[PDB]
Amino acid sequence: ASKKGVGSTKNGRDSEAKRLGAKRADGQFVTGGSILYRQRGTKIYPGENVGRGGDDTLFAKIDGTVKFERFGRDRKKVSVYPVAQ
RNA sequence: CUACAAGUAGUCAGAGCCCGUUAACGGGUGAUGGCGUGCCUUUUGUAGAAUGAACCGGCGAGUUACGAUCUCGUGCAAGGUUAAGCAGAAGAUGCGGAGCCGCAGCGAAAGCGAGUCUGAAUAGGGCGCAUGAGUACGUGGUCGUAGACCCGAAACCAGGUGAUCUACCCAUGUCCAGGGUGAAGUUCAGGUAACACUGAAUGGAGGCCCGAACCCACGCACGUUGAAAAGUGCGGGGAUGAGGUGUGGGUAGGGGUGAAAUGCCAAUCGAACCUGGAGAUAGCUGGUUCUCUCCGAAAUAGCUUUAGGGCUAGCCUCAAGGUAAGAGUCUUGGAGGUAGAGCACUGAUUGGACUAGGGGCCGGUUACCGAAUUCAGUCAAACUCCGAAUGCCAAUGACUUAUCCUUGGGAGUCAGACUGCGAGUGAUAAGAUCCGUAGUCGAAAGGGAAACAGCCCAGACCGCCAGCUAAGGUCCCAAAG
RNA sequence: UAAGGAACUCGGCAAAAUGACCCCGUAACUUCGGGAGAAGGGGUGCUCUGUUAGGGUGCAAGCCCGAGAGAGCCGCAGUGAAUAGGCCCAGGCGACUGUUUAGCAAAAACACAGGUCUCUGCGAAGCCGUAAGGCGAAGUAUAGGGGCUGACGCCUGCCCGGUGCUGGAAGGUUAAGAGGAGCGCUUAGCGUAAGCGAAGGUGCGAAUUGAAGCCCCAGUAAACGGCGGCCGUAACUAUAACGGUCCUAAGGUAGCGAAAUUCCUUGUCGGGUAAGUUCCGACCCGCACGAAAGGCGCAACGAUCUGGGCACUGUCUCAACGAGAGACUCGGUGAAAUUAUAGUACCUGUGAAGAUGCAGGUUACCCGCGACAGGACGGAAAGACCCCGUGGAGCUUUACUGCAGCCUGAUAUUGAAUGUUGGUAAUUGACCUUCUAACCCGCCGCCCUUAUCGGGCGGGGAGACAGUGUCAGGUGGGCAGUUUGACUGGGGCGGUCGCCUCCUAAAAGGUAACGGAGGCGCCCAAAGGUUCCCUCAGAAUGGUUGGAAAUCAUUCGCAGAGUGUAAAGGCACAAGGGAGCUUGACUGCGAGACCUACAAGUCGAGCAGGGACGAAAGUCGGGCUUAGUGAUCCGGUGGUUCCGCAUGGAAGGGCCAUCGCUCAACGGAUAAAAGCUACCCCGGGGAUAACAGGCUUAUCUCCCCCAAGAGUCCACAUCGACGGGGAGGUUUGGCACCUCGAUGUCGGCUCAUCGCAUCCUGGGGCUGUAGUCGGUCCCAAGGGUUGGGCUGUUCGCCCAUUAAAGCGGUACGCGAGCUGGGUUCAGAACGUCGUGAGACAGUUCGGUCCCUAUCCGUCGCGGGCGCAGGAAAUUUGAGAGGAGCUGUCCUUAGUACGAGAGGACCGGGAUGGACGCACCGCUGGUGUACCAGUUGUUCUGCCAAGGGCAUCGCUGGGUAGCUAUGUGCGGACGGGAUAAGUGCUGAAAGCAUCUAAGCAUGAAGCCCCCCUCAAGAUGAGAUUUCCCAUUCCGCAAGGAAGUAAGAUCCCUGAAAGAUGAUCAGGUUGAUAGGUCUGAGGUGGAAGUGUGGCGACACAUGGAGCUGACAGAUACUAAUCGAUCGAGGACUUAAC
RNA sequence: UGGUGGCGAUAGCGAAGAGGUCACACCCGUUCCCAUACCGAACACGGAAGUUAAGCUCUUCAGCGCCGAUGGUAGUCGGGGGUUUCCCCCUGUGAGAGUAGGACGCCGCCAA
RNA sequence: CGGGAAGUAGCUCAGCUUGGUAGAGCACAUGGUUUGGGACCAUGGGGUCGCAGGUUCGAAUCCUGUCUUCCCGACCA
RNA sequence: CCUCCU
Ligand SMILES: [K+]
Ligand SMILES: [K+]
Ligand SMILES: [K+]
Ligand SMILES: [K+]
Ligand SMILES: [K+]
Ligand SMILES: [K+]
Ligand SMILES: [K+]
Ligand SMILES: [K+]
Ligand SMILES: [K+]
Ligand SMILES: [K+]
Ligand SMILES: [K+]
Ligand SMILES: [K+]
Ligand SMILES: [K+]
Ligand SMILES: [K+]
Ligand SMILES: [K+]
Ligand SMILES: [K+]
Ligand SMILES: [K+]
Ligand SMILES: [K+]
Ligand SMILES: [K+]
Ligand SMILES: [K+]
Ligand SMILES: [K+]
Ligand SMILES: [K+]
Ligand SMILES: [K+]
Ligand SMILES: [Mg+2]
Ligand SMILES: [Mg+2]
Ligand SMILES: [Mg+2]
Ligand SMILES: [Mg+2]
Ligand SMILES: [Mg+2]
Ligand SMILES: [Mg+2]
Ligand SMILES: [Mg+2]
Ligand SMILES: [Mg+2]
Ligand SMILES: [Mg+2]
Ligand SMILES: [Mg+2]
Ligand SMILES: [Mg+2]
Ligand SMILES: [Mg+2]
Ligand SMILES: [Mg+2]
Ligand SMILES: [Mg+2]
Ligand SMILES: [Mg+2]
Ligand SMILES: [Mg+2]
Ligand SMILES: [Mg+2]
Ligand SMILES: [Mg+2]
Ligand SMILES: [Mg+2]
Ligand SMILES: [Mg+2]
Ligand SMILES: [Mg+2]
Ligand SMILES: [Mg+2]
Ligand SMILES: [Mg+2]
Ligand SMILES: [Mg+2]
Ligand SMILES: [Mg+2]
Ligand SMILES: [Mg+2]
Ligand SMILES: [Mg+2]
Ligand SMILES: [Mg+2]
Ligand SMILES: [Mg+2]
Ligand SMILES: [Mg+2]
Ligand SMILES: [Mg+2]
Ligand SMILES: [Mg+2]
Ligand SMILES: [Mg+2]
Ligand SMILES: [Mg+2]
Ligand SMILES: [Mg+2]
Ligand SMILES: [Mg+2]
Ligand SMILES: [Mg+2]
Ligand SMILES: [Mg+2]
Ligand SMILES: [Mg+2]
Ligand SMILES: [Mg+2]
Ligand SMILES: [Mg+2]
Ligand SMILES: [Mg+2]
Ligand SMILES: [Mg+2]
Ligand SMILES: [Mg+2]
Ligand SMILES: [Mg+2]
Ligand SMILES: [Mg+2]
Ligand SMILES: [Mg+2]
Ligand SMILES: [Mg+2]
Ligand SMILES: [Mg+2]
Ligand SMILES: [Mg+2]
Ligand SMILES: [Mg+2]
Ligand SMILES: [Mg+2]
Ligand SMILES: [Mg+2]
Ligand SMILES: [Mg+2]
Ligand SMILES: [Mg+2]
Ligand SMILES: [Mg+2]
Ligand SMILES: [Mg+2]
Ligand SMILES: [Mg+2]
Ligand SMILES: [Mg+2]
Ligand SMILES: [Mg+2]
Ligand SMILES: [Mg+2]
Ligand SMILES: [Mg+2]
Ligand SMILES: [Mg+2]
Ligand SMILES: [Mg+2]
Ligand SMILES: [Mg+2]
Ligand SMILES: [Mg+2]
Ligand SMILES: [Mg+2]
Ligand SMILES: [Mg+2]
Ligand SMILES: [Mg+2]
Ligand SMILES: [Mg+2]
Ligand SMILES: [Mg+2]
Ligand SMILES: [Mg+2]
Ligand SMILES: [Mg+2]
Ligand SMILES: [Mg+2]
Ligand SMILES: [Mg+2]
Ligand SMILES: [Mg+2]
Ligand SMILES: [Mg+2]
Ligand SMILES: [Mg+2]
Ligand SMILES: [Mg+2]
Ligand SMILES: [Mg+2]
Ligand SMILES: [Mg+2]
Ligand SMILES: [Mg+2]
Ligand SMILES: [Mg+2]
Ligand SMILES: [Mg+2]
Ligand SMILES: [Mg+2]
Ligand SMILES: [Mg+2]
Ligand SMILES: [Mg+2]
Ligand SMILES: [Mg+2]
Repeated sequence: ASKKGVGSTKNGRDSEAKRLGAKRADGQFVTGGSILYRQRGTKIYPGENVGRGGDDTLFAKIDGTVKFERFGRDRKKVSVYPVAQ
């Protein structure tokens, strides 16, 4: 039984998935430090009491409630507001 | 009971006949009717045209020791406990405190100590304390070291036994009916100056010829649970030789011997045989024995000289805790770029208008192509000016439901299958392959789809000669139009 | 064994033929021997002459051997039986006789004589052994060992670059051992401390010295090996003697060549054949010949291989008969493999995808006996193939690591002199030479001593060498232990392996494939930090050089740019551009998060220390973000309020910092690793390949749609592009679902059976159908469908036929049916590849084919019971099987048709081929209890006549029976209904219209007709005839007994037969034997006579003899017996 | 008017007008602080002769851009069916495009 | 079918690996030399690197595709 | 080194 020779692919590579995106929900309580969003670039901007890390990670600078919110016409931010106290 | 019957041999229904018991809504037999593809192993899936068992009987597989750890029990408890040994029934027990564990941790260590280490630090942080139980013994679960659940290699090494078979050799014997051919040499004759050379006779060479014994083994047939573990029959080859054969001897296994085939070395040879190391090792195959109950998987991820193995995680179970932390639905908020769609970007692309420019044809002209621009029009996994349904993450109560988490003991699983839906690979093939998602099978019997793991309906604790329905059905087989 | 004679087959395998002696005669070729038993022919008994000639023995007598003749005699035949070469032509291979895989290979393999290379000066080399001791060899270069080649003949070219071997040693490099310049630790002592530091001890240690080897220089190919491209060129073309150029150590000479080598390939041409994939001869595009792994020849030789002839034949056409051994029946004895239990049908389907057992149907009374193998994926053997195992073993090597051996140095044993030449002016190393006294002697004499051992003594030789010990370097598949990855739509081979980005990815996250695309293993001292300022691509227009595009100016300008680098996400309050100052490209950390099996990975506000920039606010722990990397162990370097084995130190460790991995197979097995196995083995797998099956149908085969064209015209007679749609499931595949505790695998043979897509024959439509022929389509599966050459072949080509030479399925139908050529083990060889061991759907020569049938199934044959009494016959036919083919000639008619050429339908008739049934009168075959001839020997005493054995001894005939090649006969003639087709009438639809109502016609096909079986046809049928209603038990229901008609046991047998069965008979009986008479067969008995010297001939006499054949005849045997076998249920209806 | 904010361009472009004592500009200088990879252009320091031409402020406008329903349609969760590369049905949900329409600014605080 | 290697002037070859320059021999052309050829001497010219696309400021050179011509492989069944 | 044919 004859078997035709076959070629090869020059593809077959991919990097590890980086588990990007939202890490806390709108309206969820977070502690200071909590990563809110992982991203390349600013898909979402740091709002009130939120920071942008060296790799564009958005994180809560205080304890409080996460609010994702429209930032002008085209953009989005995420903010953390203190609880009513 | 049985000669018109289609048989995993029963089971349920059932006359007839024959009986009469541990006296029971009894026993034997069984015309006929319905249903019904053994058991085990291994599998995605086995009635399997895969595996195992002729039958019956007996025998035949998680053990024990010493350590570790957990649960349970008991004694004592900030303590607990003795070992060897001595005495004593091979005993209990008494003595024996050496030793061991615990009561304090932190640090690599010096060391400090309810703290300590890091650090320049009264900082912060790590591990501890505060947040207190151990220890001795026993049973049980599991682990470790031992053959460690049982059976099974091919092999490896050590020490031996074999050349009464066979290989070659050594010493010493012996065998080979018959027939043929006619080398050298010699003689004689011829022959020449001598020799050459010629003829005839003689002579008896030879891994010479034909052919019995003997040895061999070329062809065919037969035989193939044989007359025979290599033969017989008919033919065949050698048959004075590198011959056959007897007796007595020699060479021995990491070795001999080989006119060389890895041949032969006692029916064994790519390394003999026997015993031992030895219960070698086997991530492999097979097997692993009483019952019922409660619960009940996986066939995945990651890493692996890894891919049919393993480990951690996932999923199961048991206990103790926490406890109500889980889940469904409604409501509310949010992240996100798929389906669709669109052309705003990138790329592809059709027609018209339009010409820069190029090409045929004279700085001049053409049915030849044309960039841009413009009008209209198509398309896209790696296009997006847009953008759902769902799914996901949460919050908030409400209505409902009972899960959920932690710690510890014990696993198994890492071959999956098909079906529907969304993709890739393929040829928009495969009962194909590879993901995603739901189901069923696996591990699920019952009804339907003739039969038919995976489809449709539906989850078997038992009994009933009750009833209602599901899918699918209602002329007869075959319940109901 | 008729006729034939290789047609058989892979192949003349097997068989047949040949065969003794004497004589004649005998070719090519040759190594002059051979070839040769070449070939091809002739003779062959017996009698007499004849106790021949002649010979041996002997005094003779005699005995023995014995040609060659002549004359006869007999037979079918005289080596009368048994035993006893077939031969020839040509080629390959090996020169030859030998040898070999005990037990699948006898060969082309091995050996061989011969050649050559090479080593070896004798304690030889080589080999065995640790050594002693040995072999070598009681040999000595004309000898011995090793490698290669393989008689003989002619020959044996080129390359020394590589590798090996040999020689060389000027230099380089290199060990132990010498050597000890320095340095460290320690501490007497000295120092307020810090430090310094004598001596000693101790730990390191540089220069220098140091052999062989290696590098290096040469040589060597009958050492290992190797021995080229491209382009141009001649006055026809073609080809290029000739030239150019690149490369090499050198480019393959002679010879041979489609080959044991040639893929393409059945090369081409010639020969041989009717036909030749093989064979021989040529040619040369030598895939991939080639000169001692020899080249080319070659007489002789071969159980060698190949091709062709003569002879010969049962090899075959195509089979028939006979003998014996089994088989079969009876008596005796009596295993085995296998086995889940089996009351064990068929079809189609289903299903783990190929069912006795499942479904639905169809069929089937119960039990055997002889037979056959289709199935039980039959038995046998835990598949040798293939894969897998971090399983083995054997083998290889420039795999790794070792070891033996060998070489080389140092040092000990080991001493004495002499010069010479290096540090050190007198002391120590190196070197050369000499000595003798160690050591050695496989030298001599003497002694122990009857001794080729050993020892002693004395000579001689050699000599501080050698040998040996220790240490060291080199060499070293000679030997040893091992390694030699995984993924993978089987494995190998190719590719890949970690990290980053995108898509696939189904709008969270995640998500596979040997899916689709790309990047990375860095870079930057600014391309980092901060402060301040800024805006890009491109276009248009103007303008020196200057263009399409340099720099300048204006205008337009969400970015069409840029962002170190891939991509994505981002970025114009810039994250893009510019400038100033800087080093936060910080140290200690770090609430809390993300990610996650772990190990790791990511983000982080904030705190402290000390800074950079900024007036300040503030920002800064590298870079727009996301790659740019690697665990542990081990080791190095720096630091250190740590440890420091009595103490002080130190050595060494710890801790912090940091360095060394294409550990890239990137979670890294080791510091250190490649191959072959067809000599292979074990554990496993249908988890995974090869055969067959299944799914699929790309490919394949077939059929269609559209209709552009072709066809003068004309798409559609015929063909049909571009495109489109299917069917089938015979191809190659894809997939990997059954089977690896075995599903034997190509072709052929034997036996078929099915489909129809039809090859022929039958029936038709259309035709570019005049006729005869055809083309094309439709119906049709009844029957039929050849023998050869070549090749293992399927296929194909060819020869010759034929009505035709169909295509497919059935596990590529059929190996428990056969074969075994091929494929597919072990041997050997060629080309080729490989350093090698070895390897090749390349080739070549050779190479073990097991099984007693249980079940179903198939073919035959019995027994049982049934079929409302028991019997004997004859039957109907539900139903089943069989058969089913076709040519040629004559005639119609040279008619129809046609210019002619040619030449029919339809219809008559005759006769064949192939096939089948029966049968032996005919022709033949066979004919083992028939007749005859004949050889040898042996027996019946001898002669004569006979018997036995030699294949039935052989040879010539042959009866019955059984038989084909022999004879006879068959498929005839028709009905019925139909297919395609043709219609008639006829409307729907005023017409038309084969159809809707109605009515026909019409195939080798369907149902009959013809032949056979058939009532288990459980639906058990019918007709005719026979027996006759018994007895006893019983309430009857039943039961028992003896019988009738009839049958059987037993017996004689054959027309029957494995056995049963069947049939003819069983005494008023011709059943068989015998007997008698015949037929046929043989061919002329014995005895006697006559003739002849005799072998023999003739007569008596178509005699004698004669299995199975015919008739007759109770002479013999079928004796006497016994056994079995009805008394007929009930109901209803008509009588 | 000026400053300074918040709100998705409904705020923007573009077009046509109107306005300036003060305020905001342009404007006029380079002695000084400071400045230009050259340039007092800009930045900086100073001034007030001029001017609303431009910026700025205020009107008007729907050409471009922006915002944008309702209905319908595509798609689709769930449930069924079929002639199954795909399609249909039913209770939900529901775009994009297109369009009606909106829109040439809305809301602060301070100073004058 | 799978894997390689080439492709540069008329012909044969370098250059490619390292991006910036198109070389070399023979041939060709012109002159000289010769009675005339040949040889010899002197002096010149000739591609845009197979084709297409890409990366780059820039491609014979780096990347891809394609075409042509060679070479190797196609094993176990 | 060569020197077309008659
Ligand atoms: K039953
Ligand atoms: K099996
Ligand atoms: K602390
Ligand atoms: K306790
Ligand atoms: K155990
Ligand atoms: K051996
Ligand atoms: K699925
Ligand atoms: K041999
Ligand atoms: K032949
Ligand atoms: K021969
Ligand atoms: K099965
Ligand atoms: K059978
Ligand atoms: K496959
Ligand atoms: K690895
Ligand atoms: K098969
Ligand atoms: K069709
Ligand atoms: K198998
Ligand atoms: K067989
Ligand atoms: K069989
Ligand atoms: K059976
Ligand atoms: K006859
Ligand atoms: K009957
Ligand atoms: K007579
Ligand atoms: Mg095949
Ligand atoms: Mg960074
Ligand atoms: Mg019946
Ligand atoms: Mg019955
Ligand atoms: Mg059935
Ligand atoms: Mg399976
Ligand atoms: Mg098994
Ligand atoms: Mg069994
Ligand atoms: Mg060993
Ligand atoms: Mg012995
Ligand atoms: Mg002996
Ligand atoms: Mg002889
Ligand atoms: Mg002989
Ligand atoms: Mg014999
Ligand atoms: Mg043996
Ligand atoms: Mg052991
Ligand atoms: Mg449960
Ligand atoms: Mg394994
Ligand atoms: Mg686990
Ligand atoms: Mg779409
Ligand atoms: Mg799966
Ligand atoms: Mg599948
Ligand atoms: Mg399972
Ligand atoms: Mg079920
Ligand atoms: Mg059922
Ligand atoms: Mg099951
Ligand atoms: Mg009913
Ligand atoms: Mg004959
Ligand atoms: Mg004859
Ligand atoms: Mg033949
Ligand atoms: Mg034949
Ligand atoms: Mg023969
Ligand atoms: Mg020979
Ligand atoms: Mg011989
Ligand atoms: Mg043998
Ligand atoms: Mg032998
Ligand atoms: Mg043999
Ligand atoms: Mg010796
Ligand atoms: Mg000797
Ligand atoms: Mg040889
Ligand atoms: Mg030879
Ligand atoms: Mg030579
Ligand atoms: Mg050769
Ligand atoms: Mg040679
Ligand atoms: Mg089943
Ligand atoms: Mg099926
Ligand atoms: Mg079936
Ligand atoms: Mg079975
Ligand atoms: Mg079997
Ligand atoms: Mg079986
Ligand atoms: Mg096996
Ligand atoms: Mg084998
Ligand atoms: Mg080895
Ligand atoms: Mg070992
Ligand atoms: Mg593998
Ligand atoms: Mg593969
Ligand atoms: Mg590879
Ligand atoms: Mg999703
Ligand atoms: Mg996602
Ligand atoms: Mg280690
Ligand atoms: Mg000390
Ligand atoms: Mg790895
Ligand atoms: Mg590893
Ligand atoms: Mg071999
Ligand atoms: Mg061998
Ligand atoms: Mg095996
Ligand atoms: Mg399978
Ligand atoms: Mg197959
Ligand atoms: Mg099968
Ligand atoms: Mg699969
Ligand atoms: Mg089996
Ligand atoms: Mg047909
Ligand atoms: Mg096939
Ligand atoms: Mg077959
Ligand atoms: Mg068979
Ligand atoms: Mg064979
Ligand atoms: Mg070679
Ligand atoms: Mg092979
Ligand atoms: Mg080959
Ligand atoms: Mg009938
Ligand atoms: Mg007769
Ligand atoms: Mg006859
Ligand atoms: Mg006589
Ligand atoms: Mg006798
Ligand atoms: Mg005798
Ligand atoms: Mg009857
Ligand atoms: Mg008689
Ligand atoms: Mg809308």
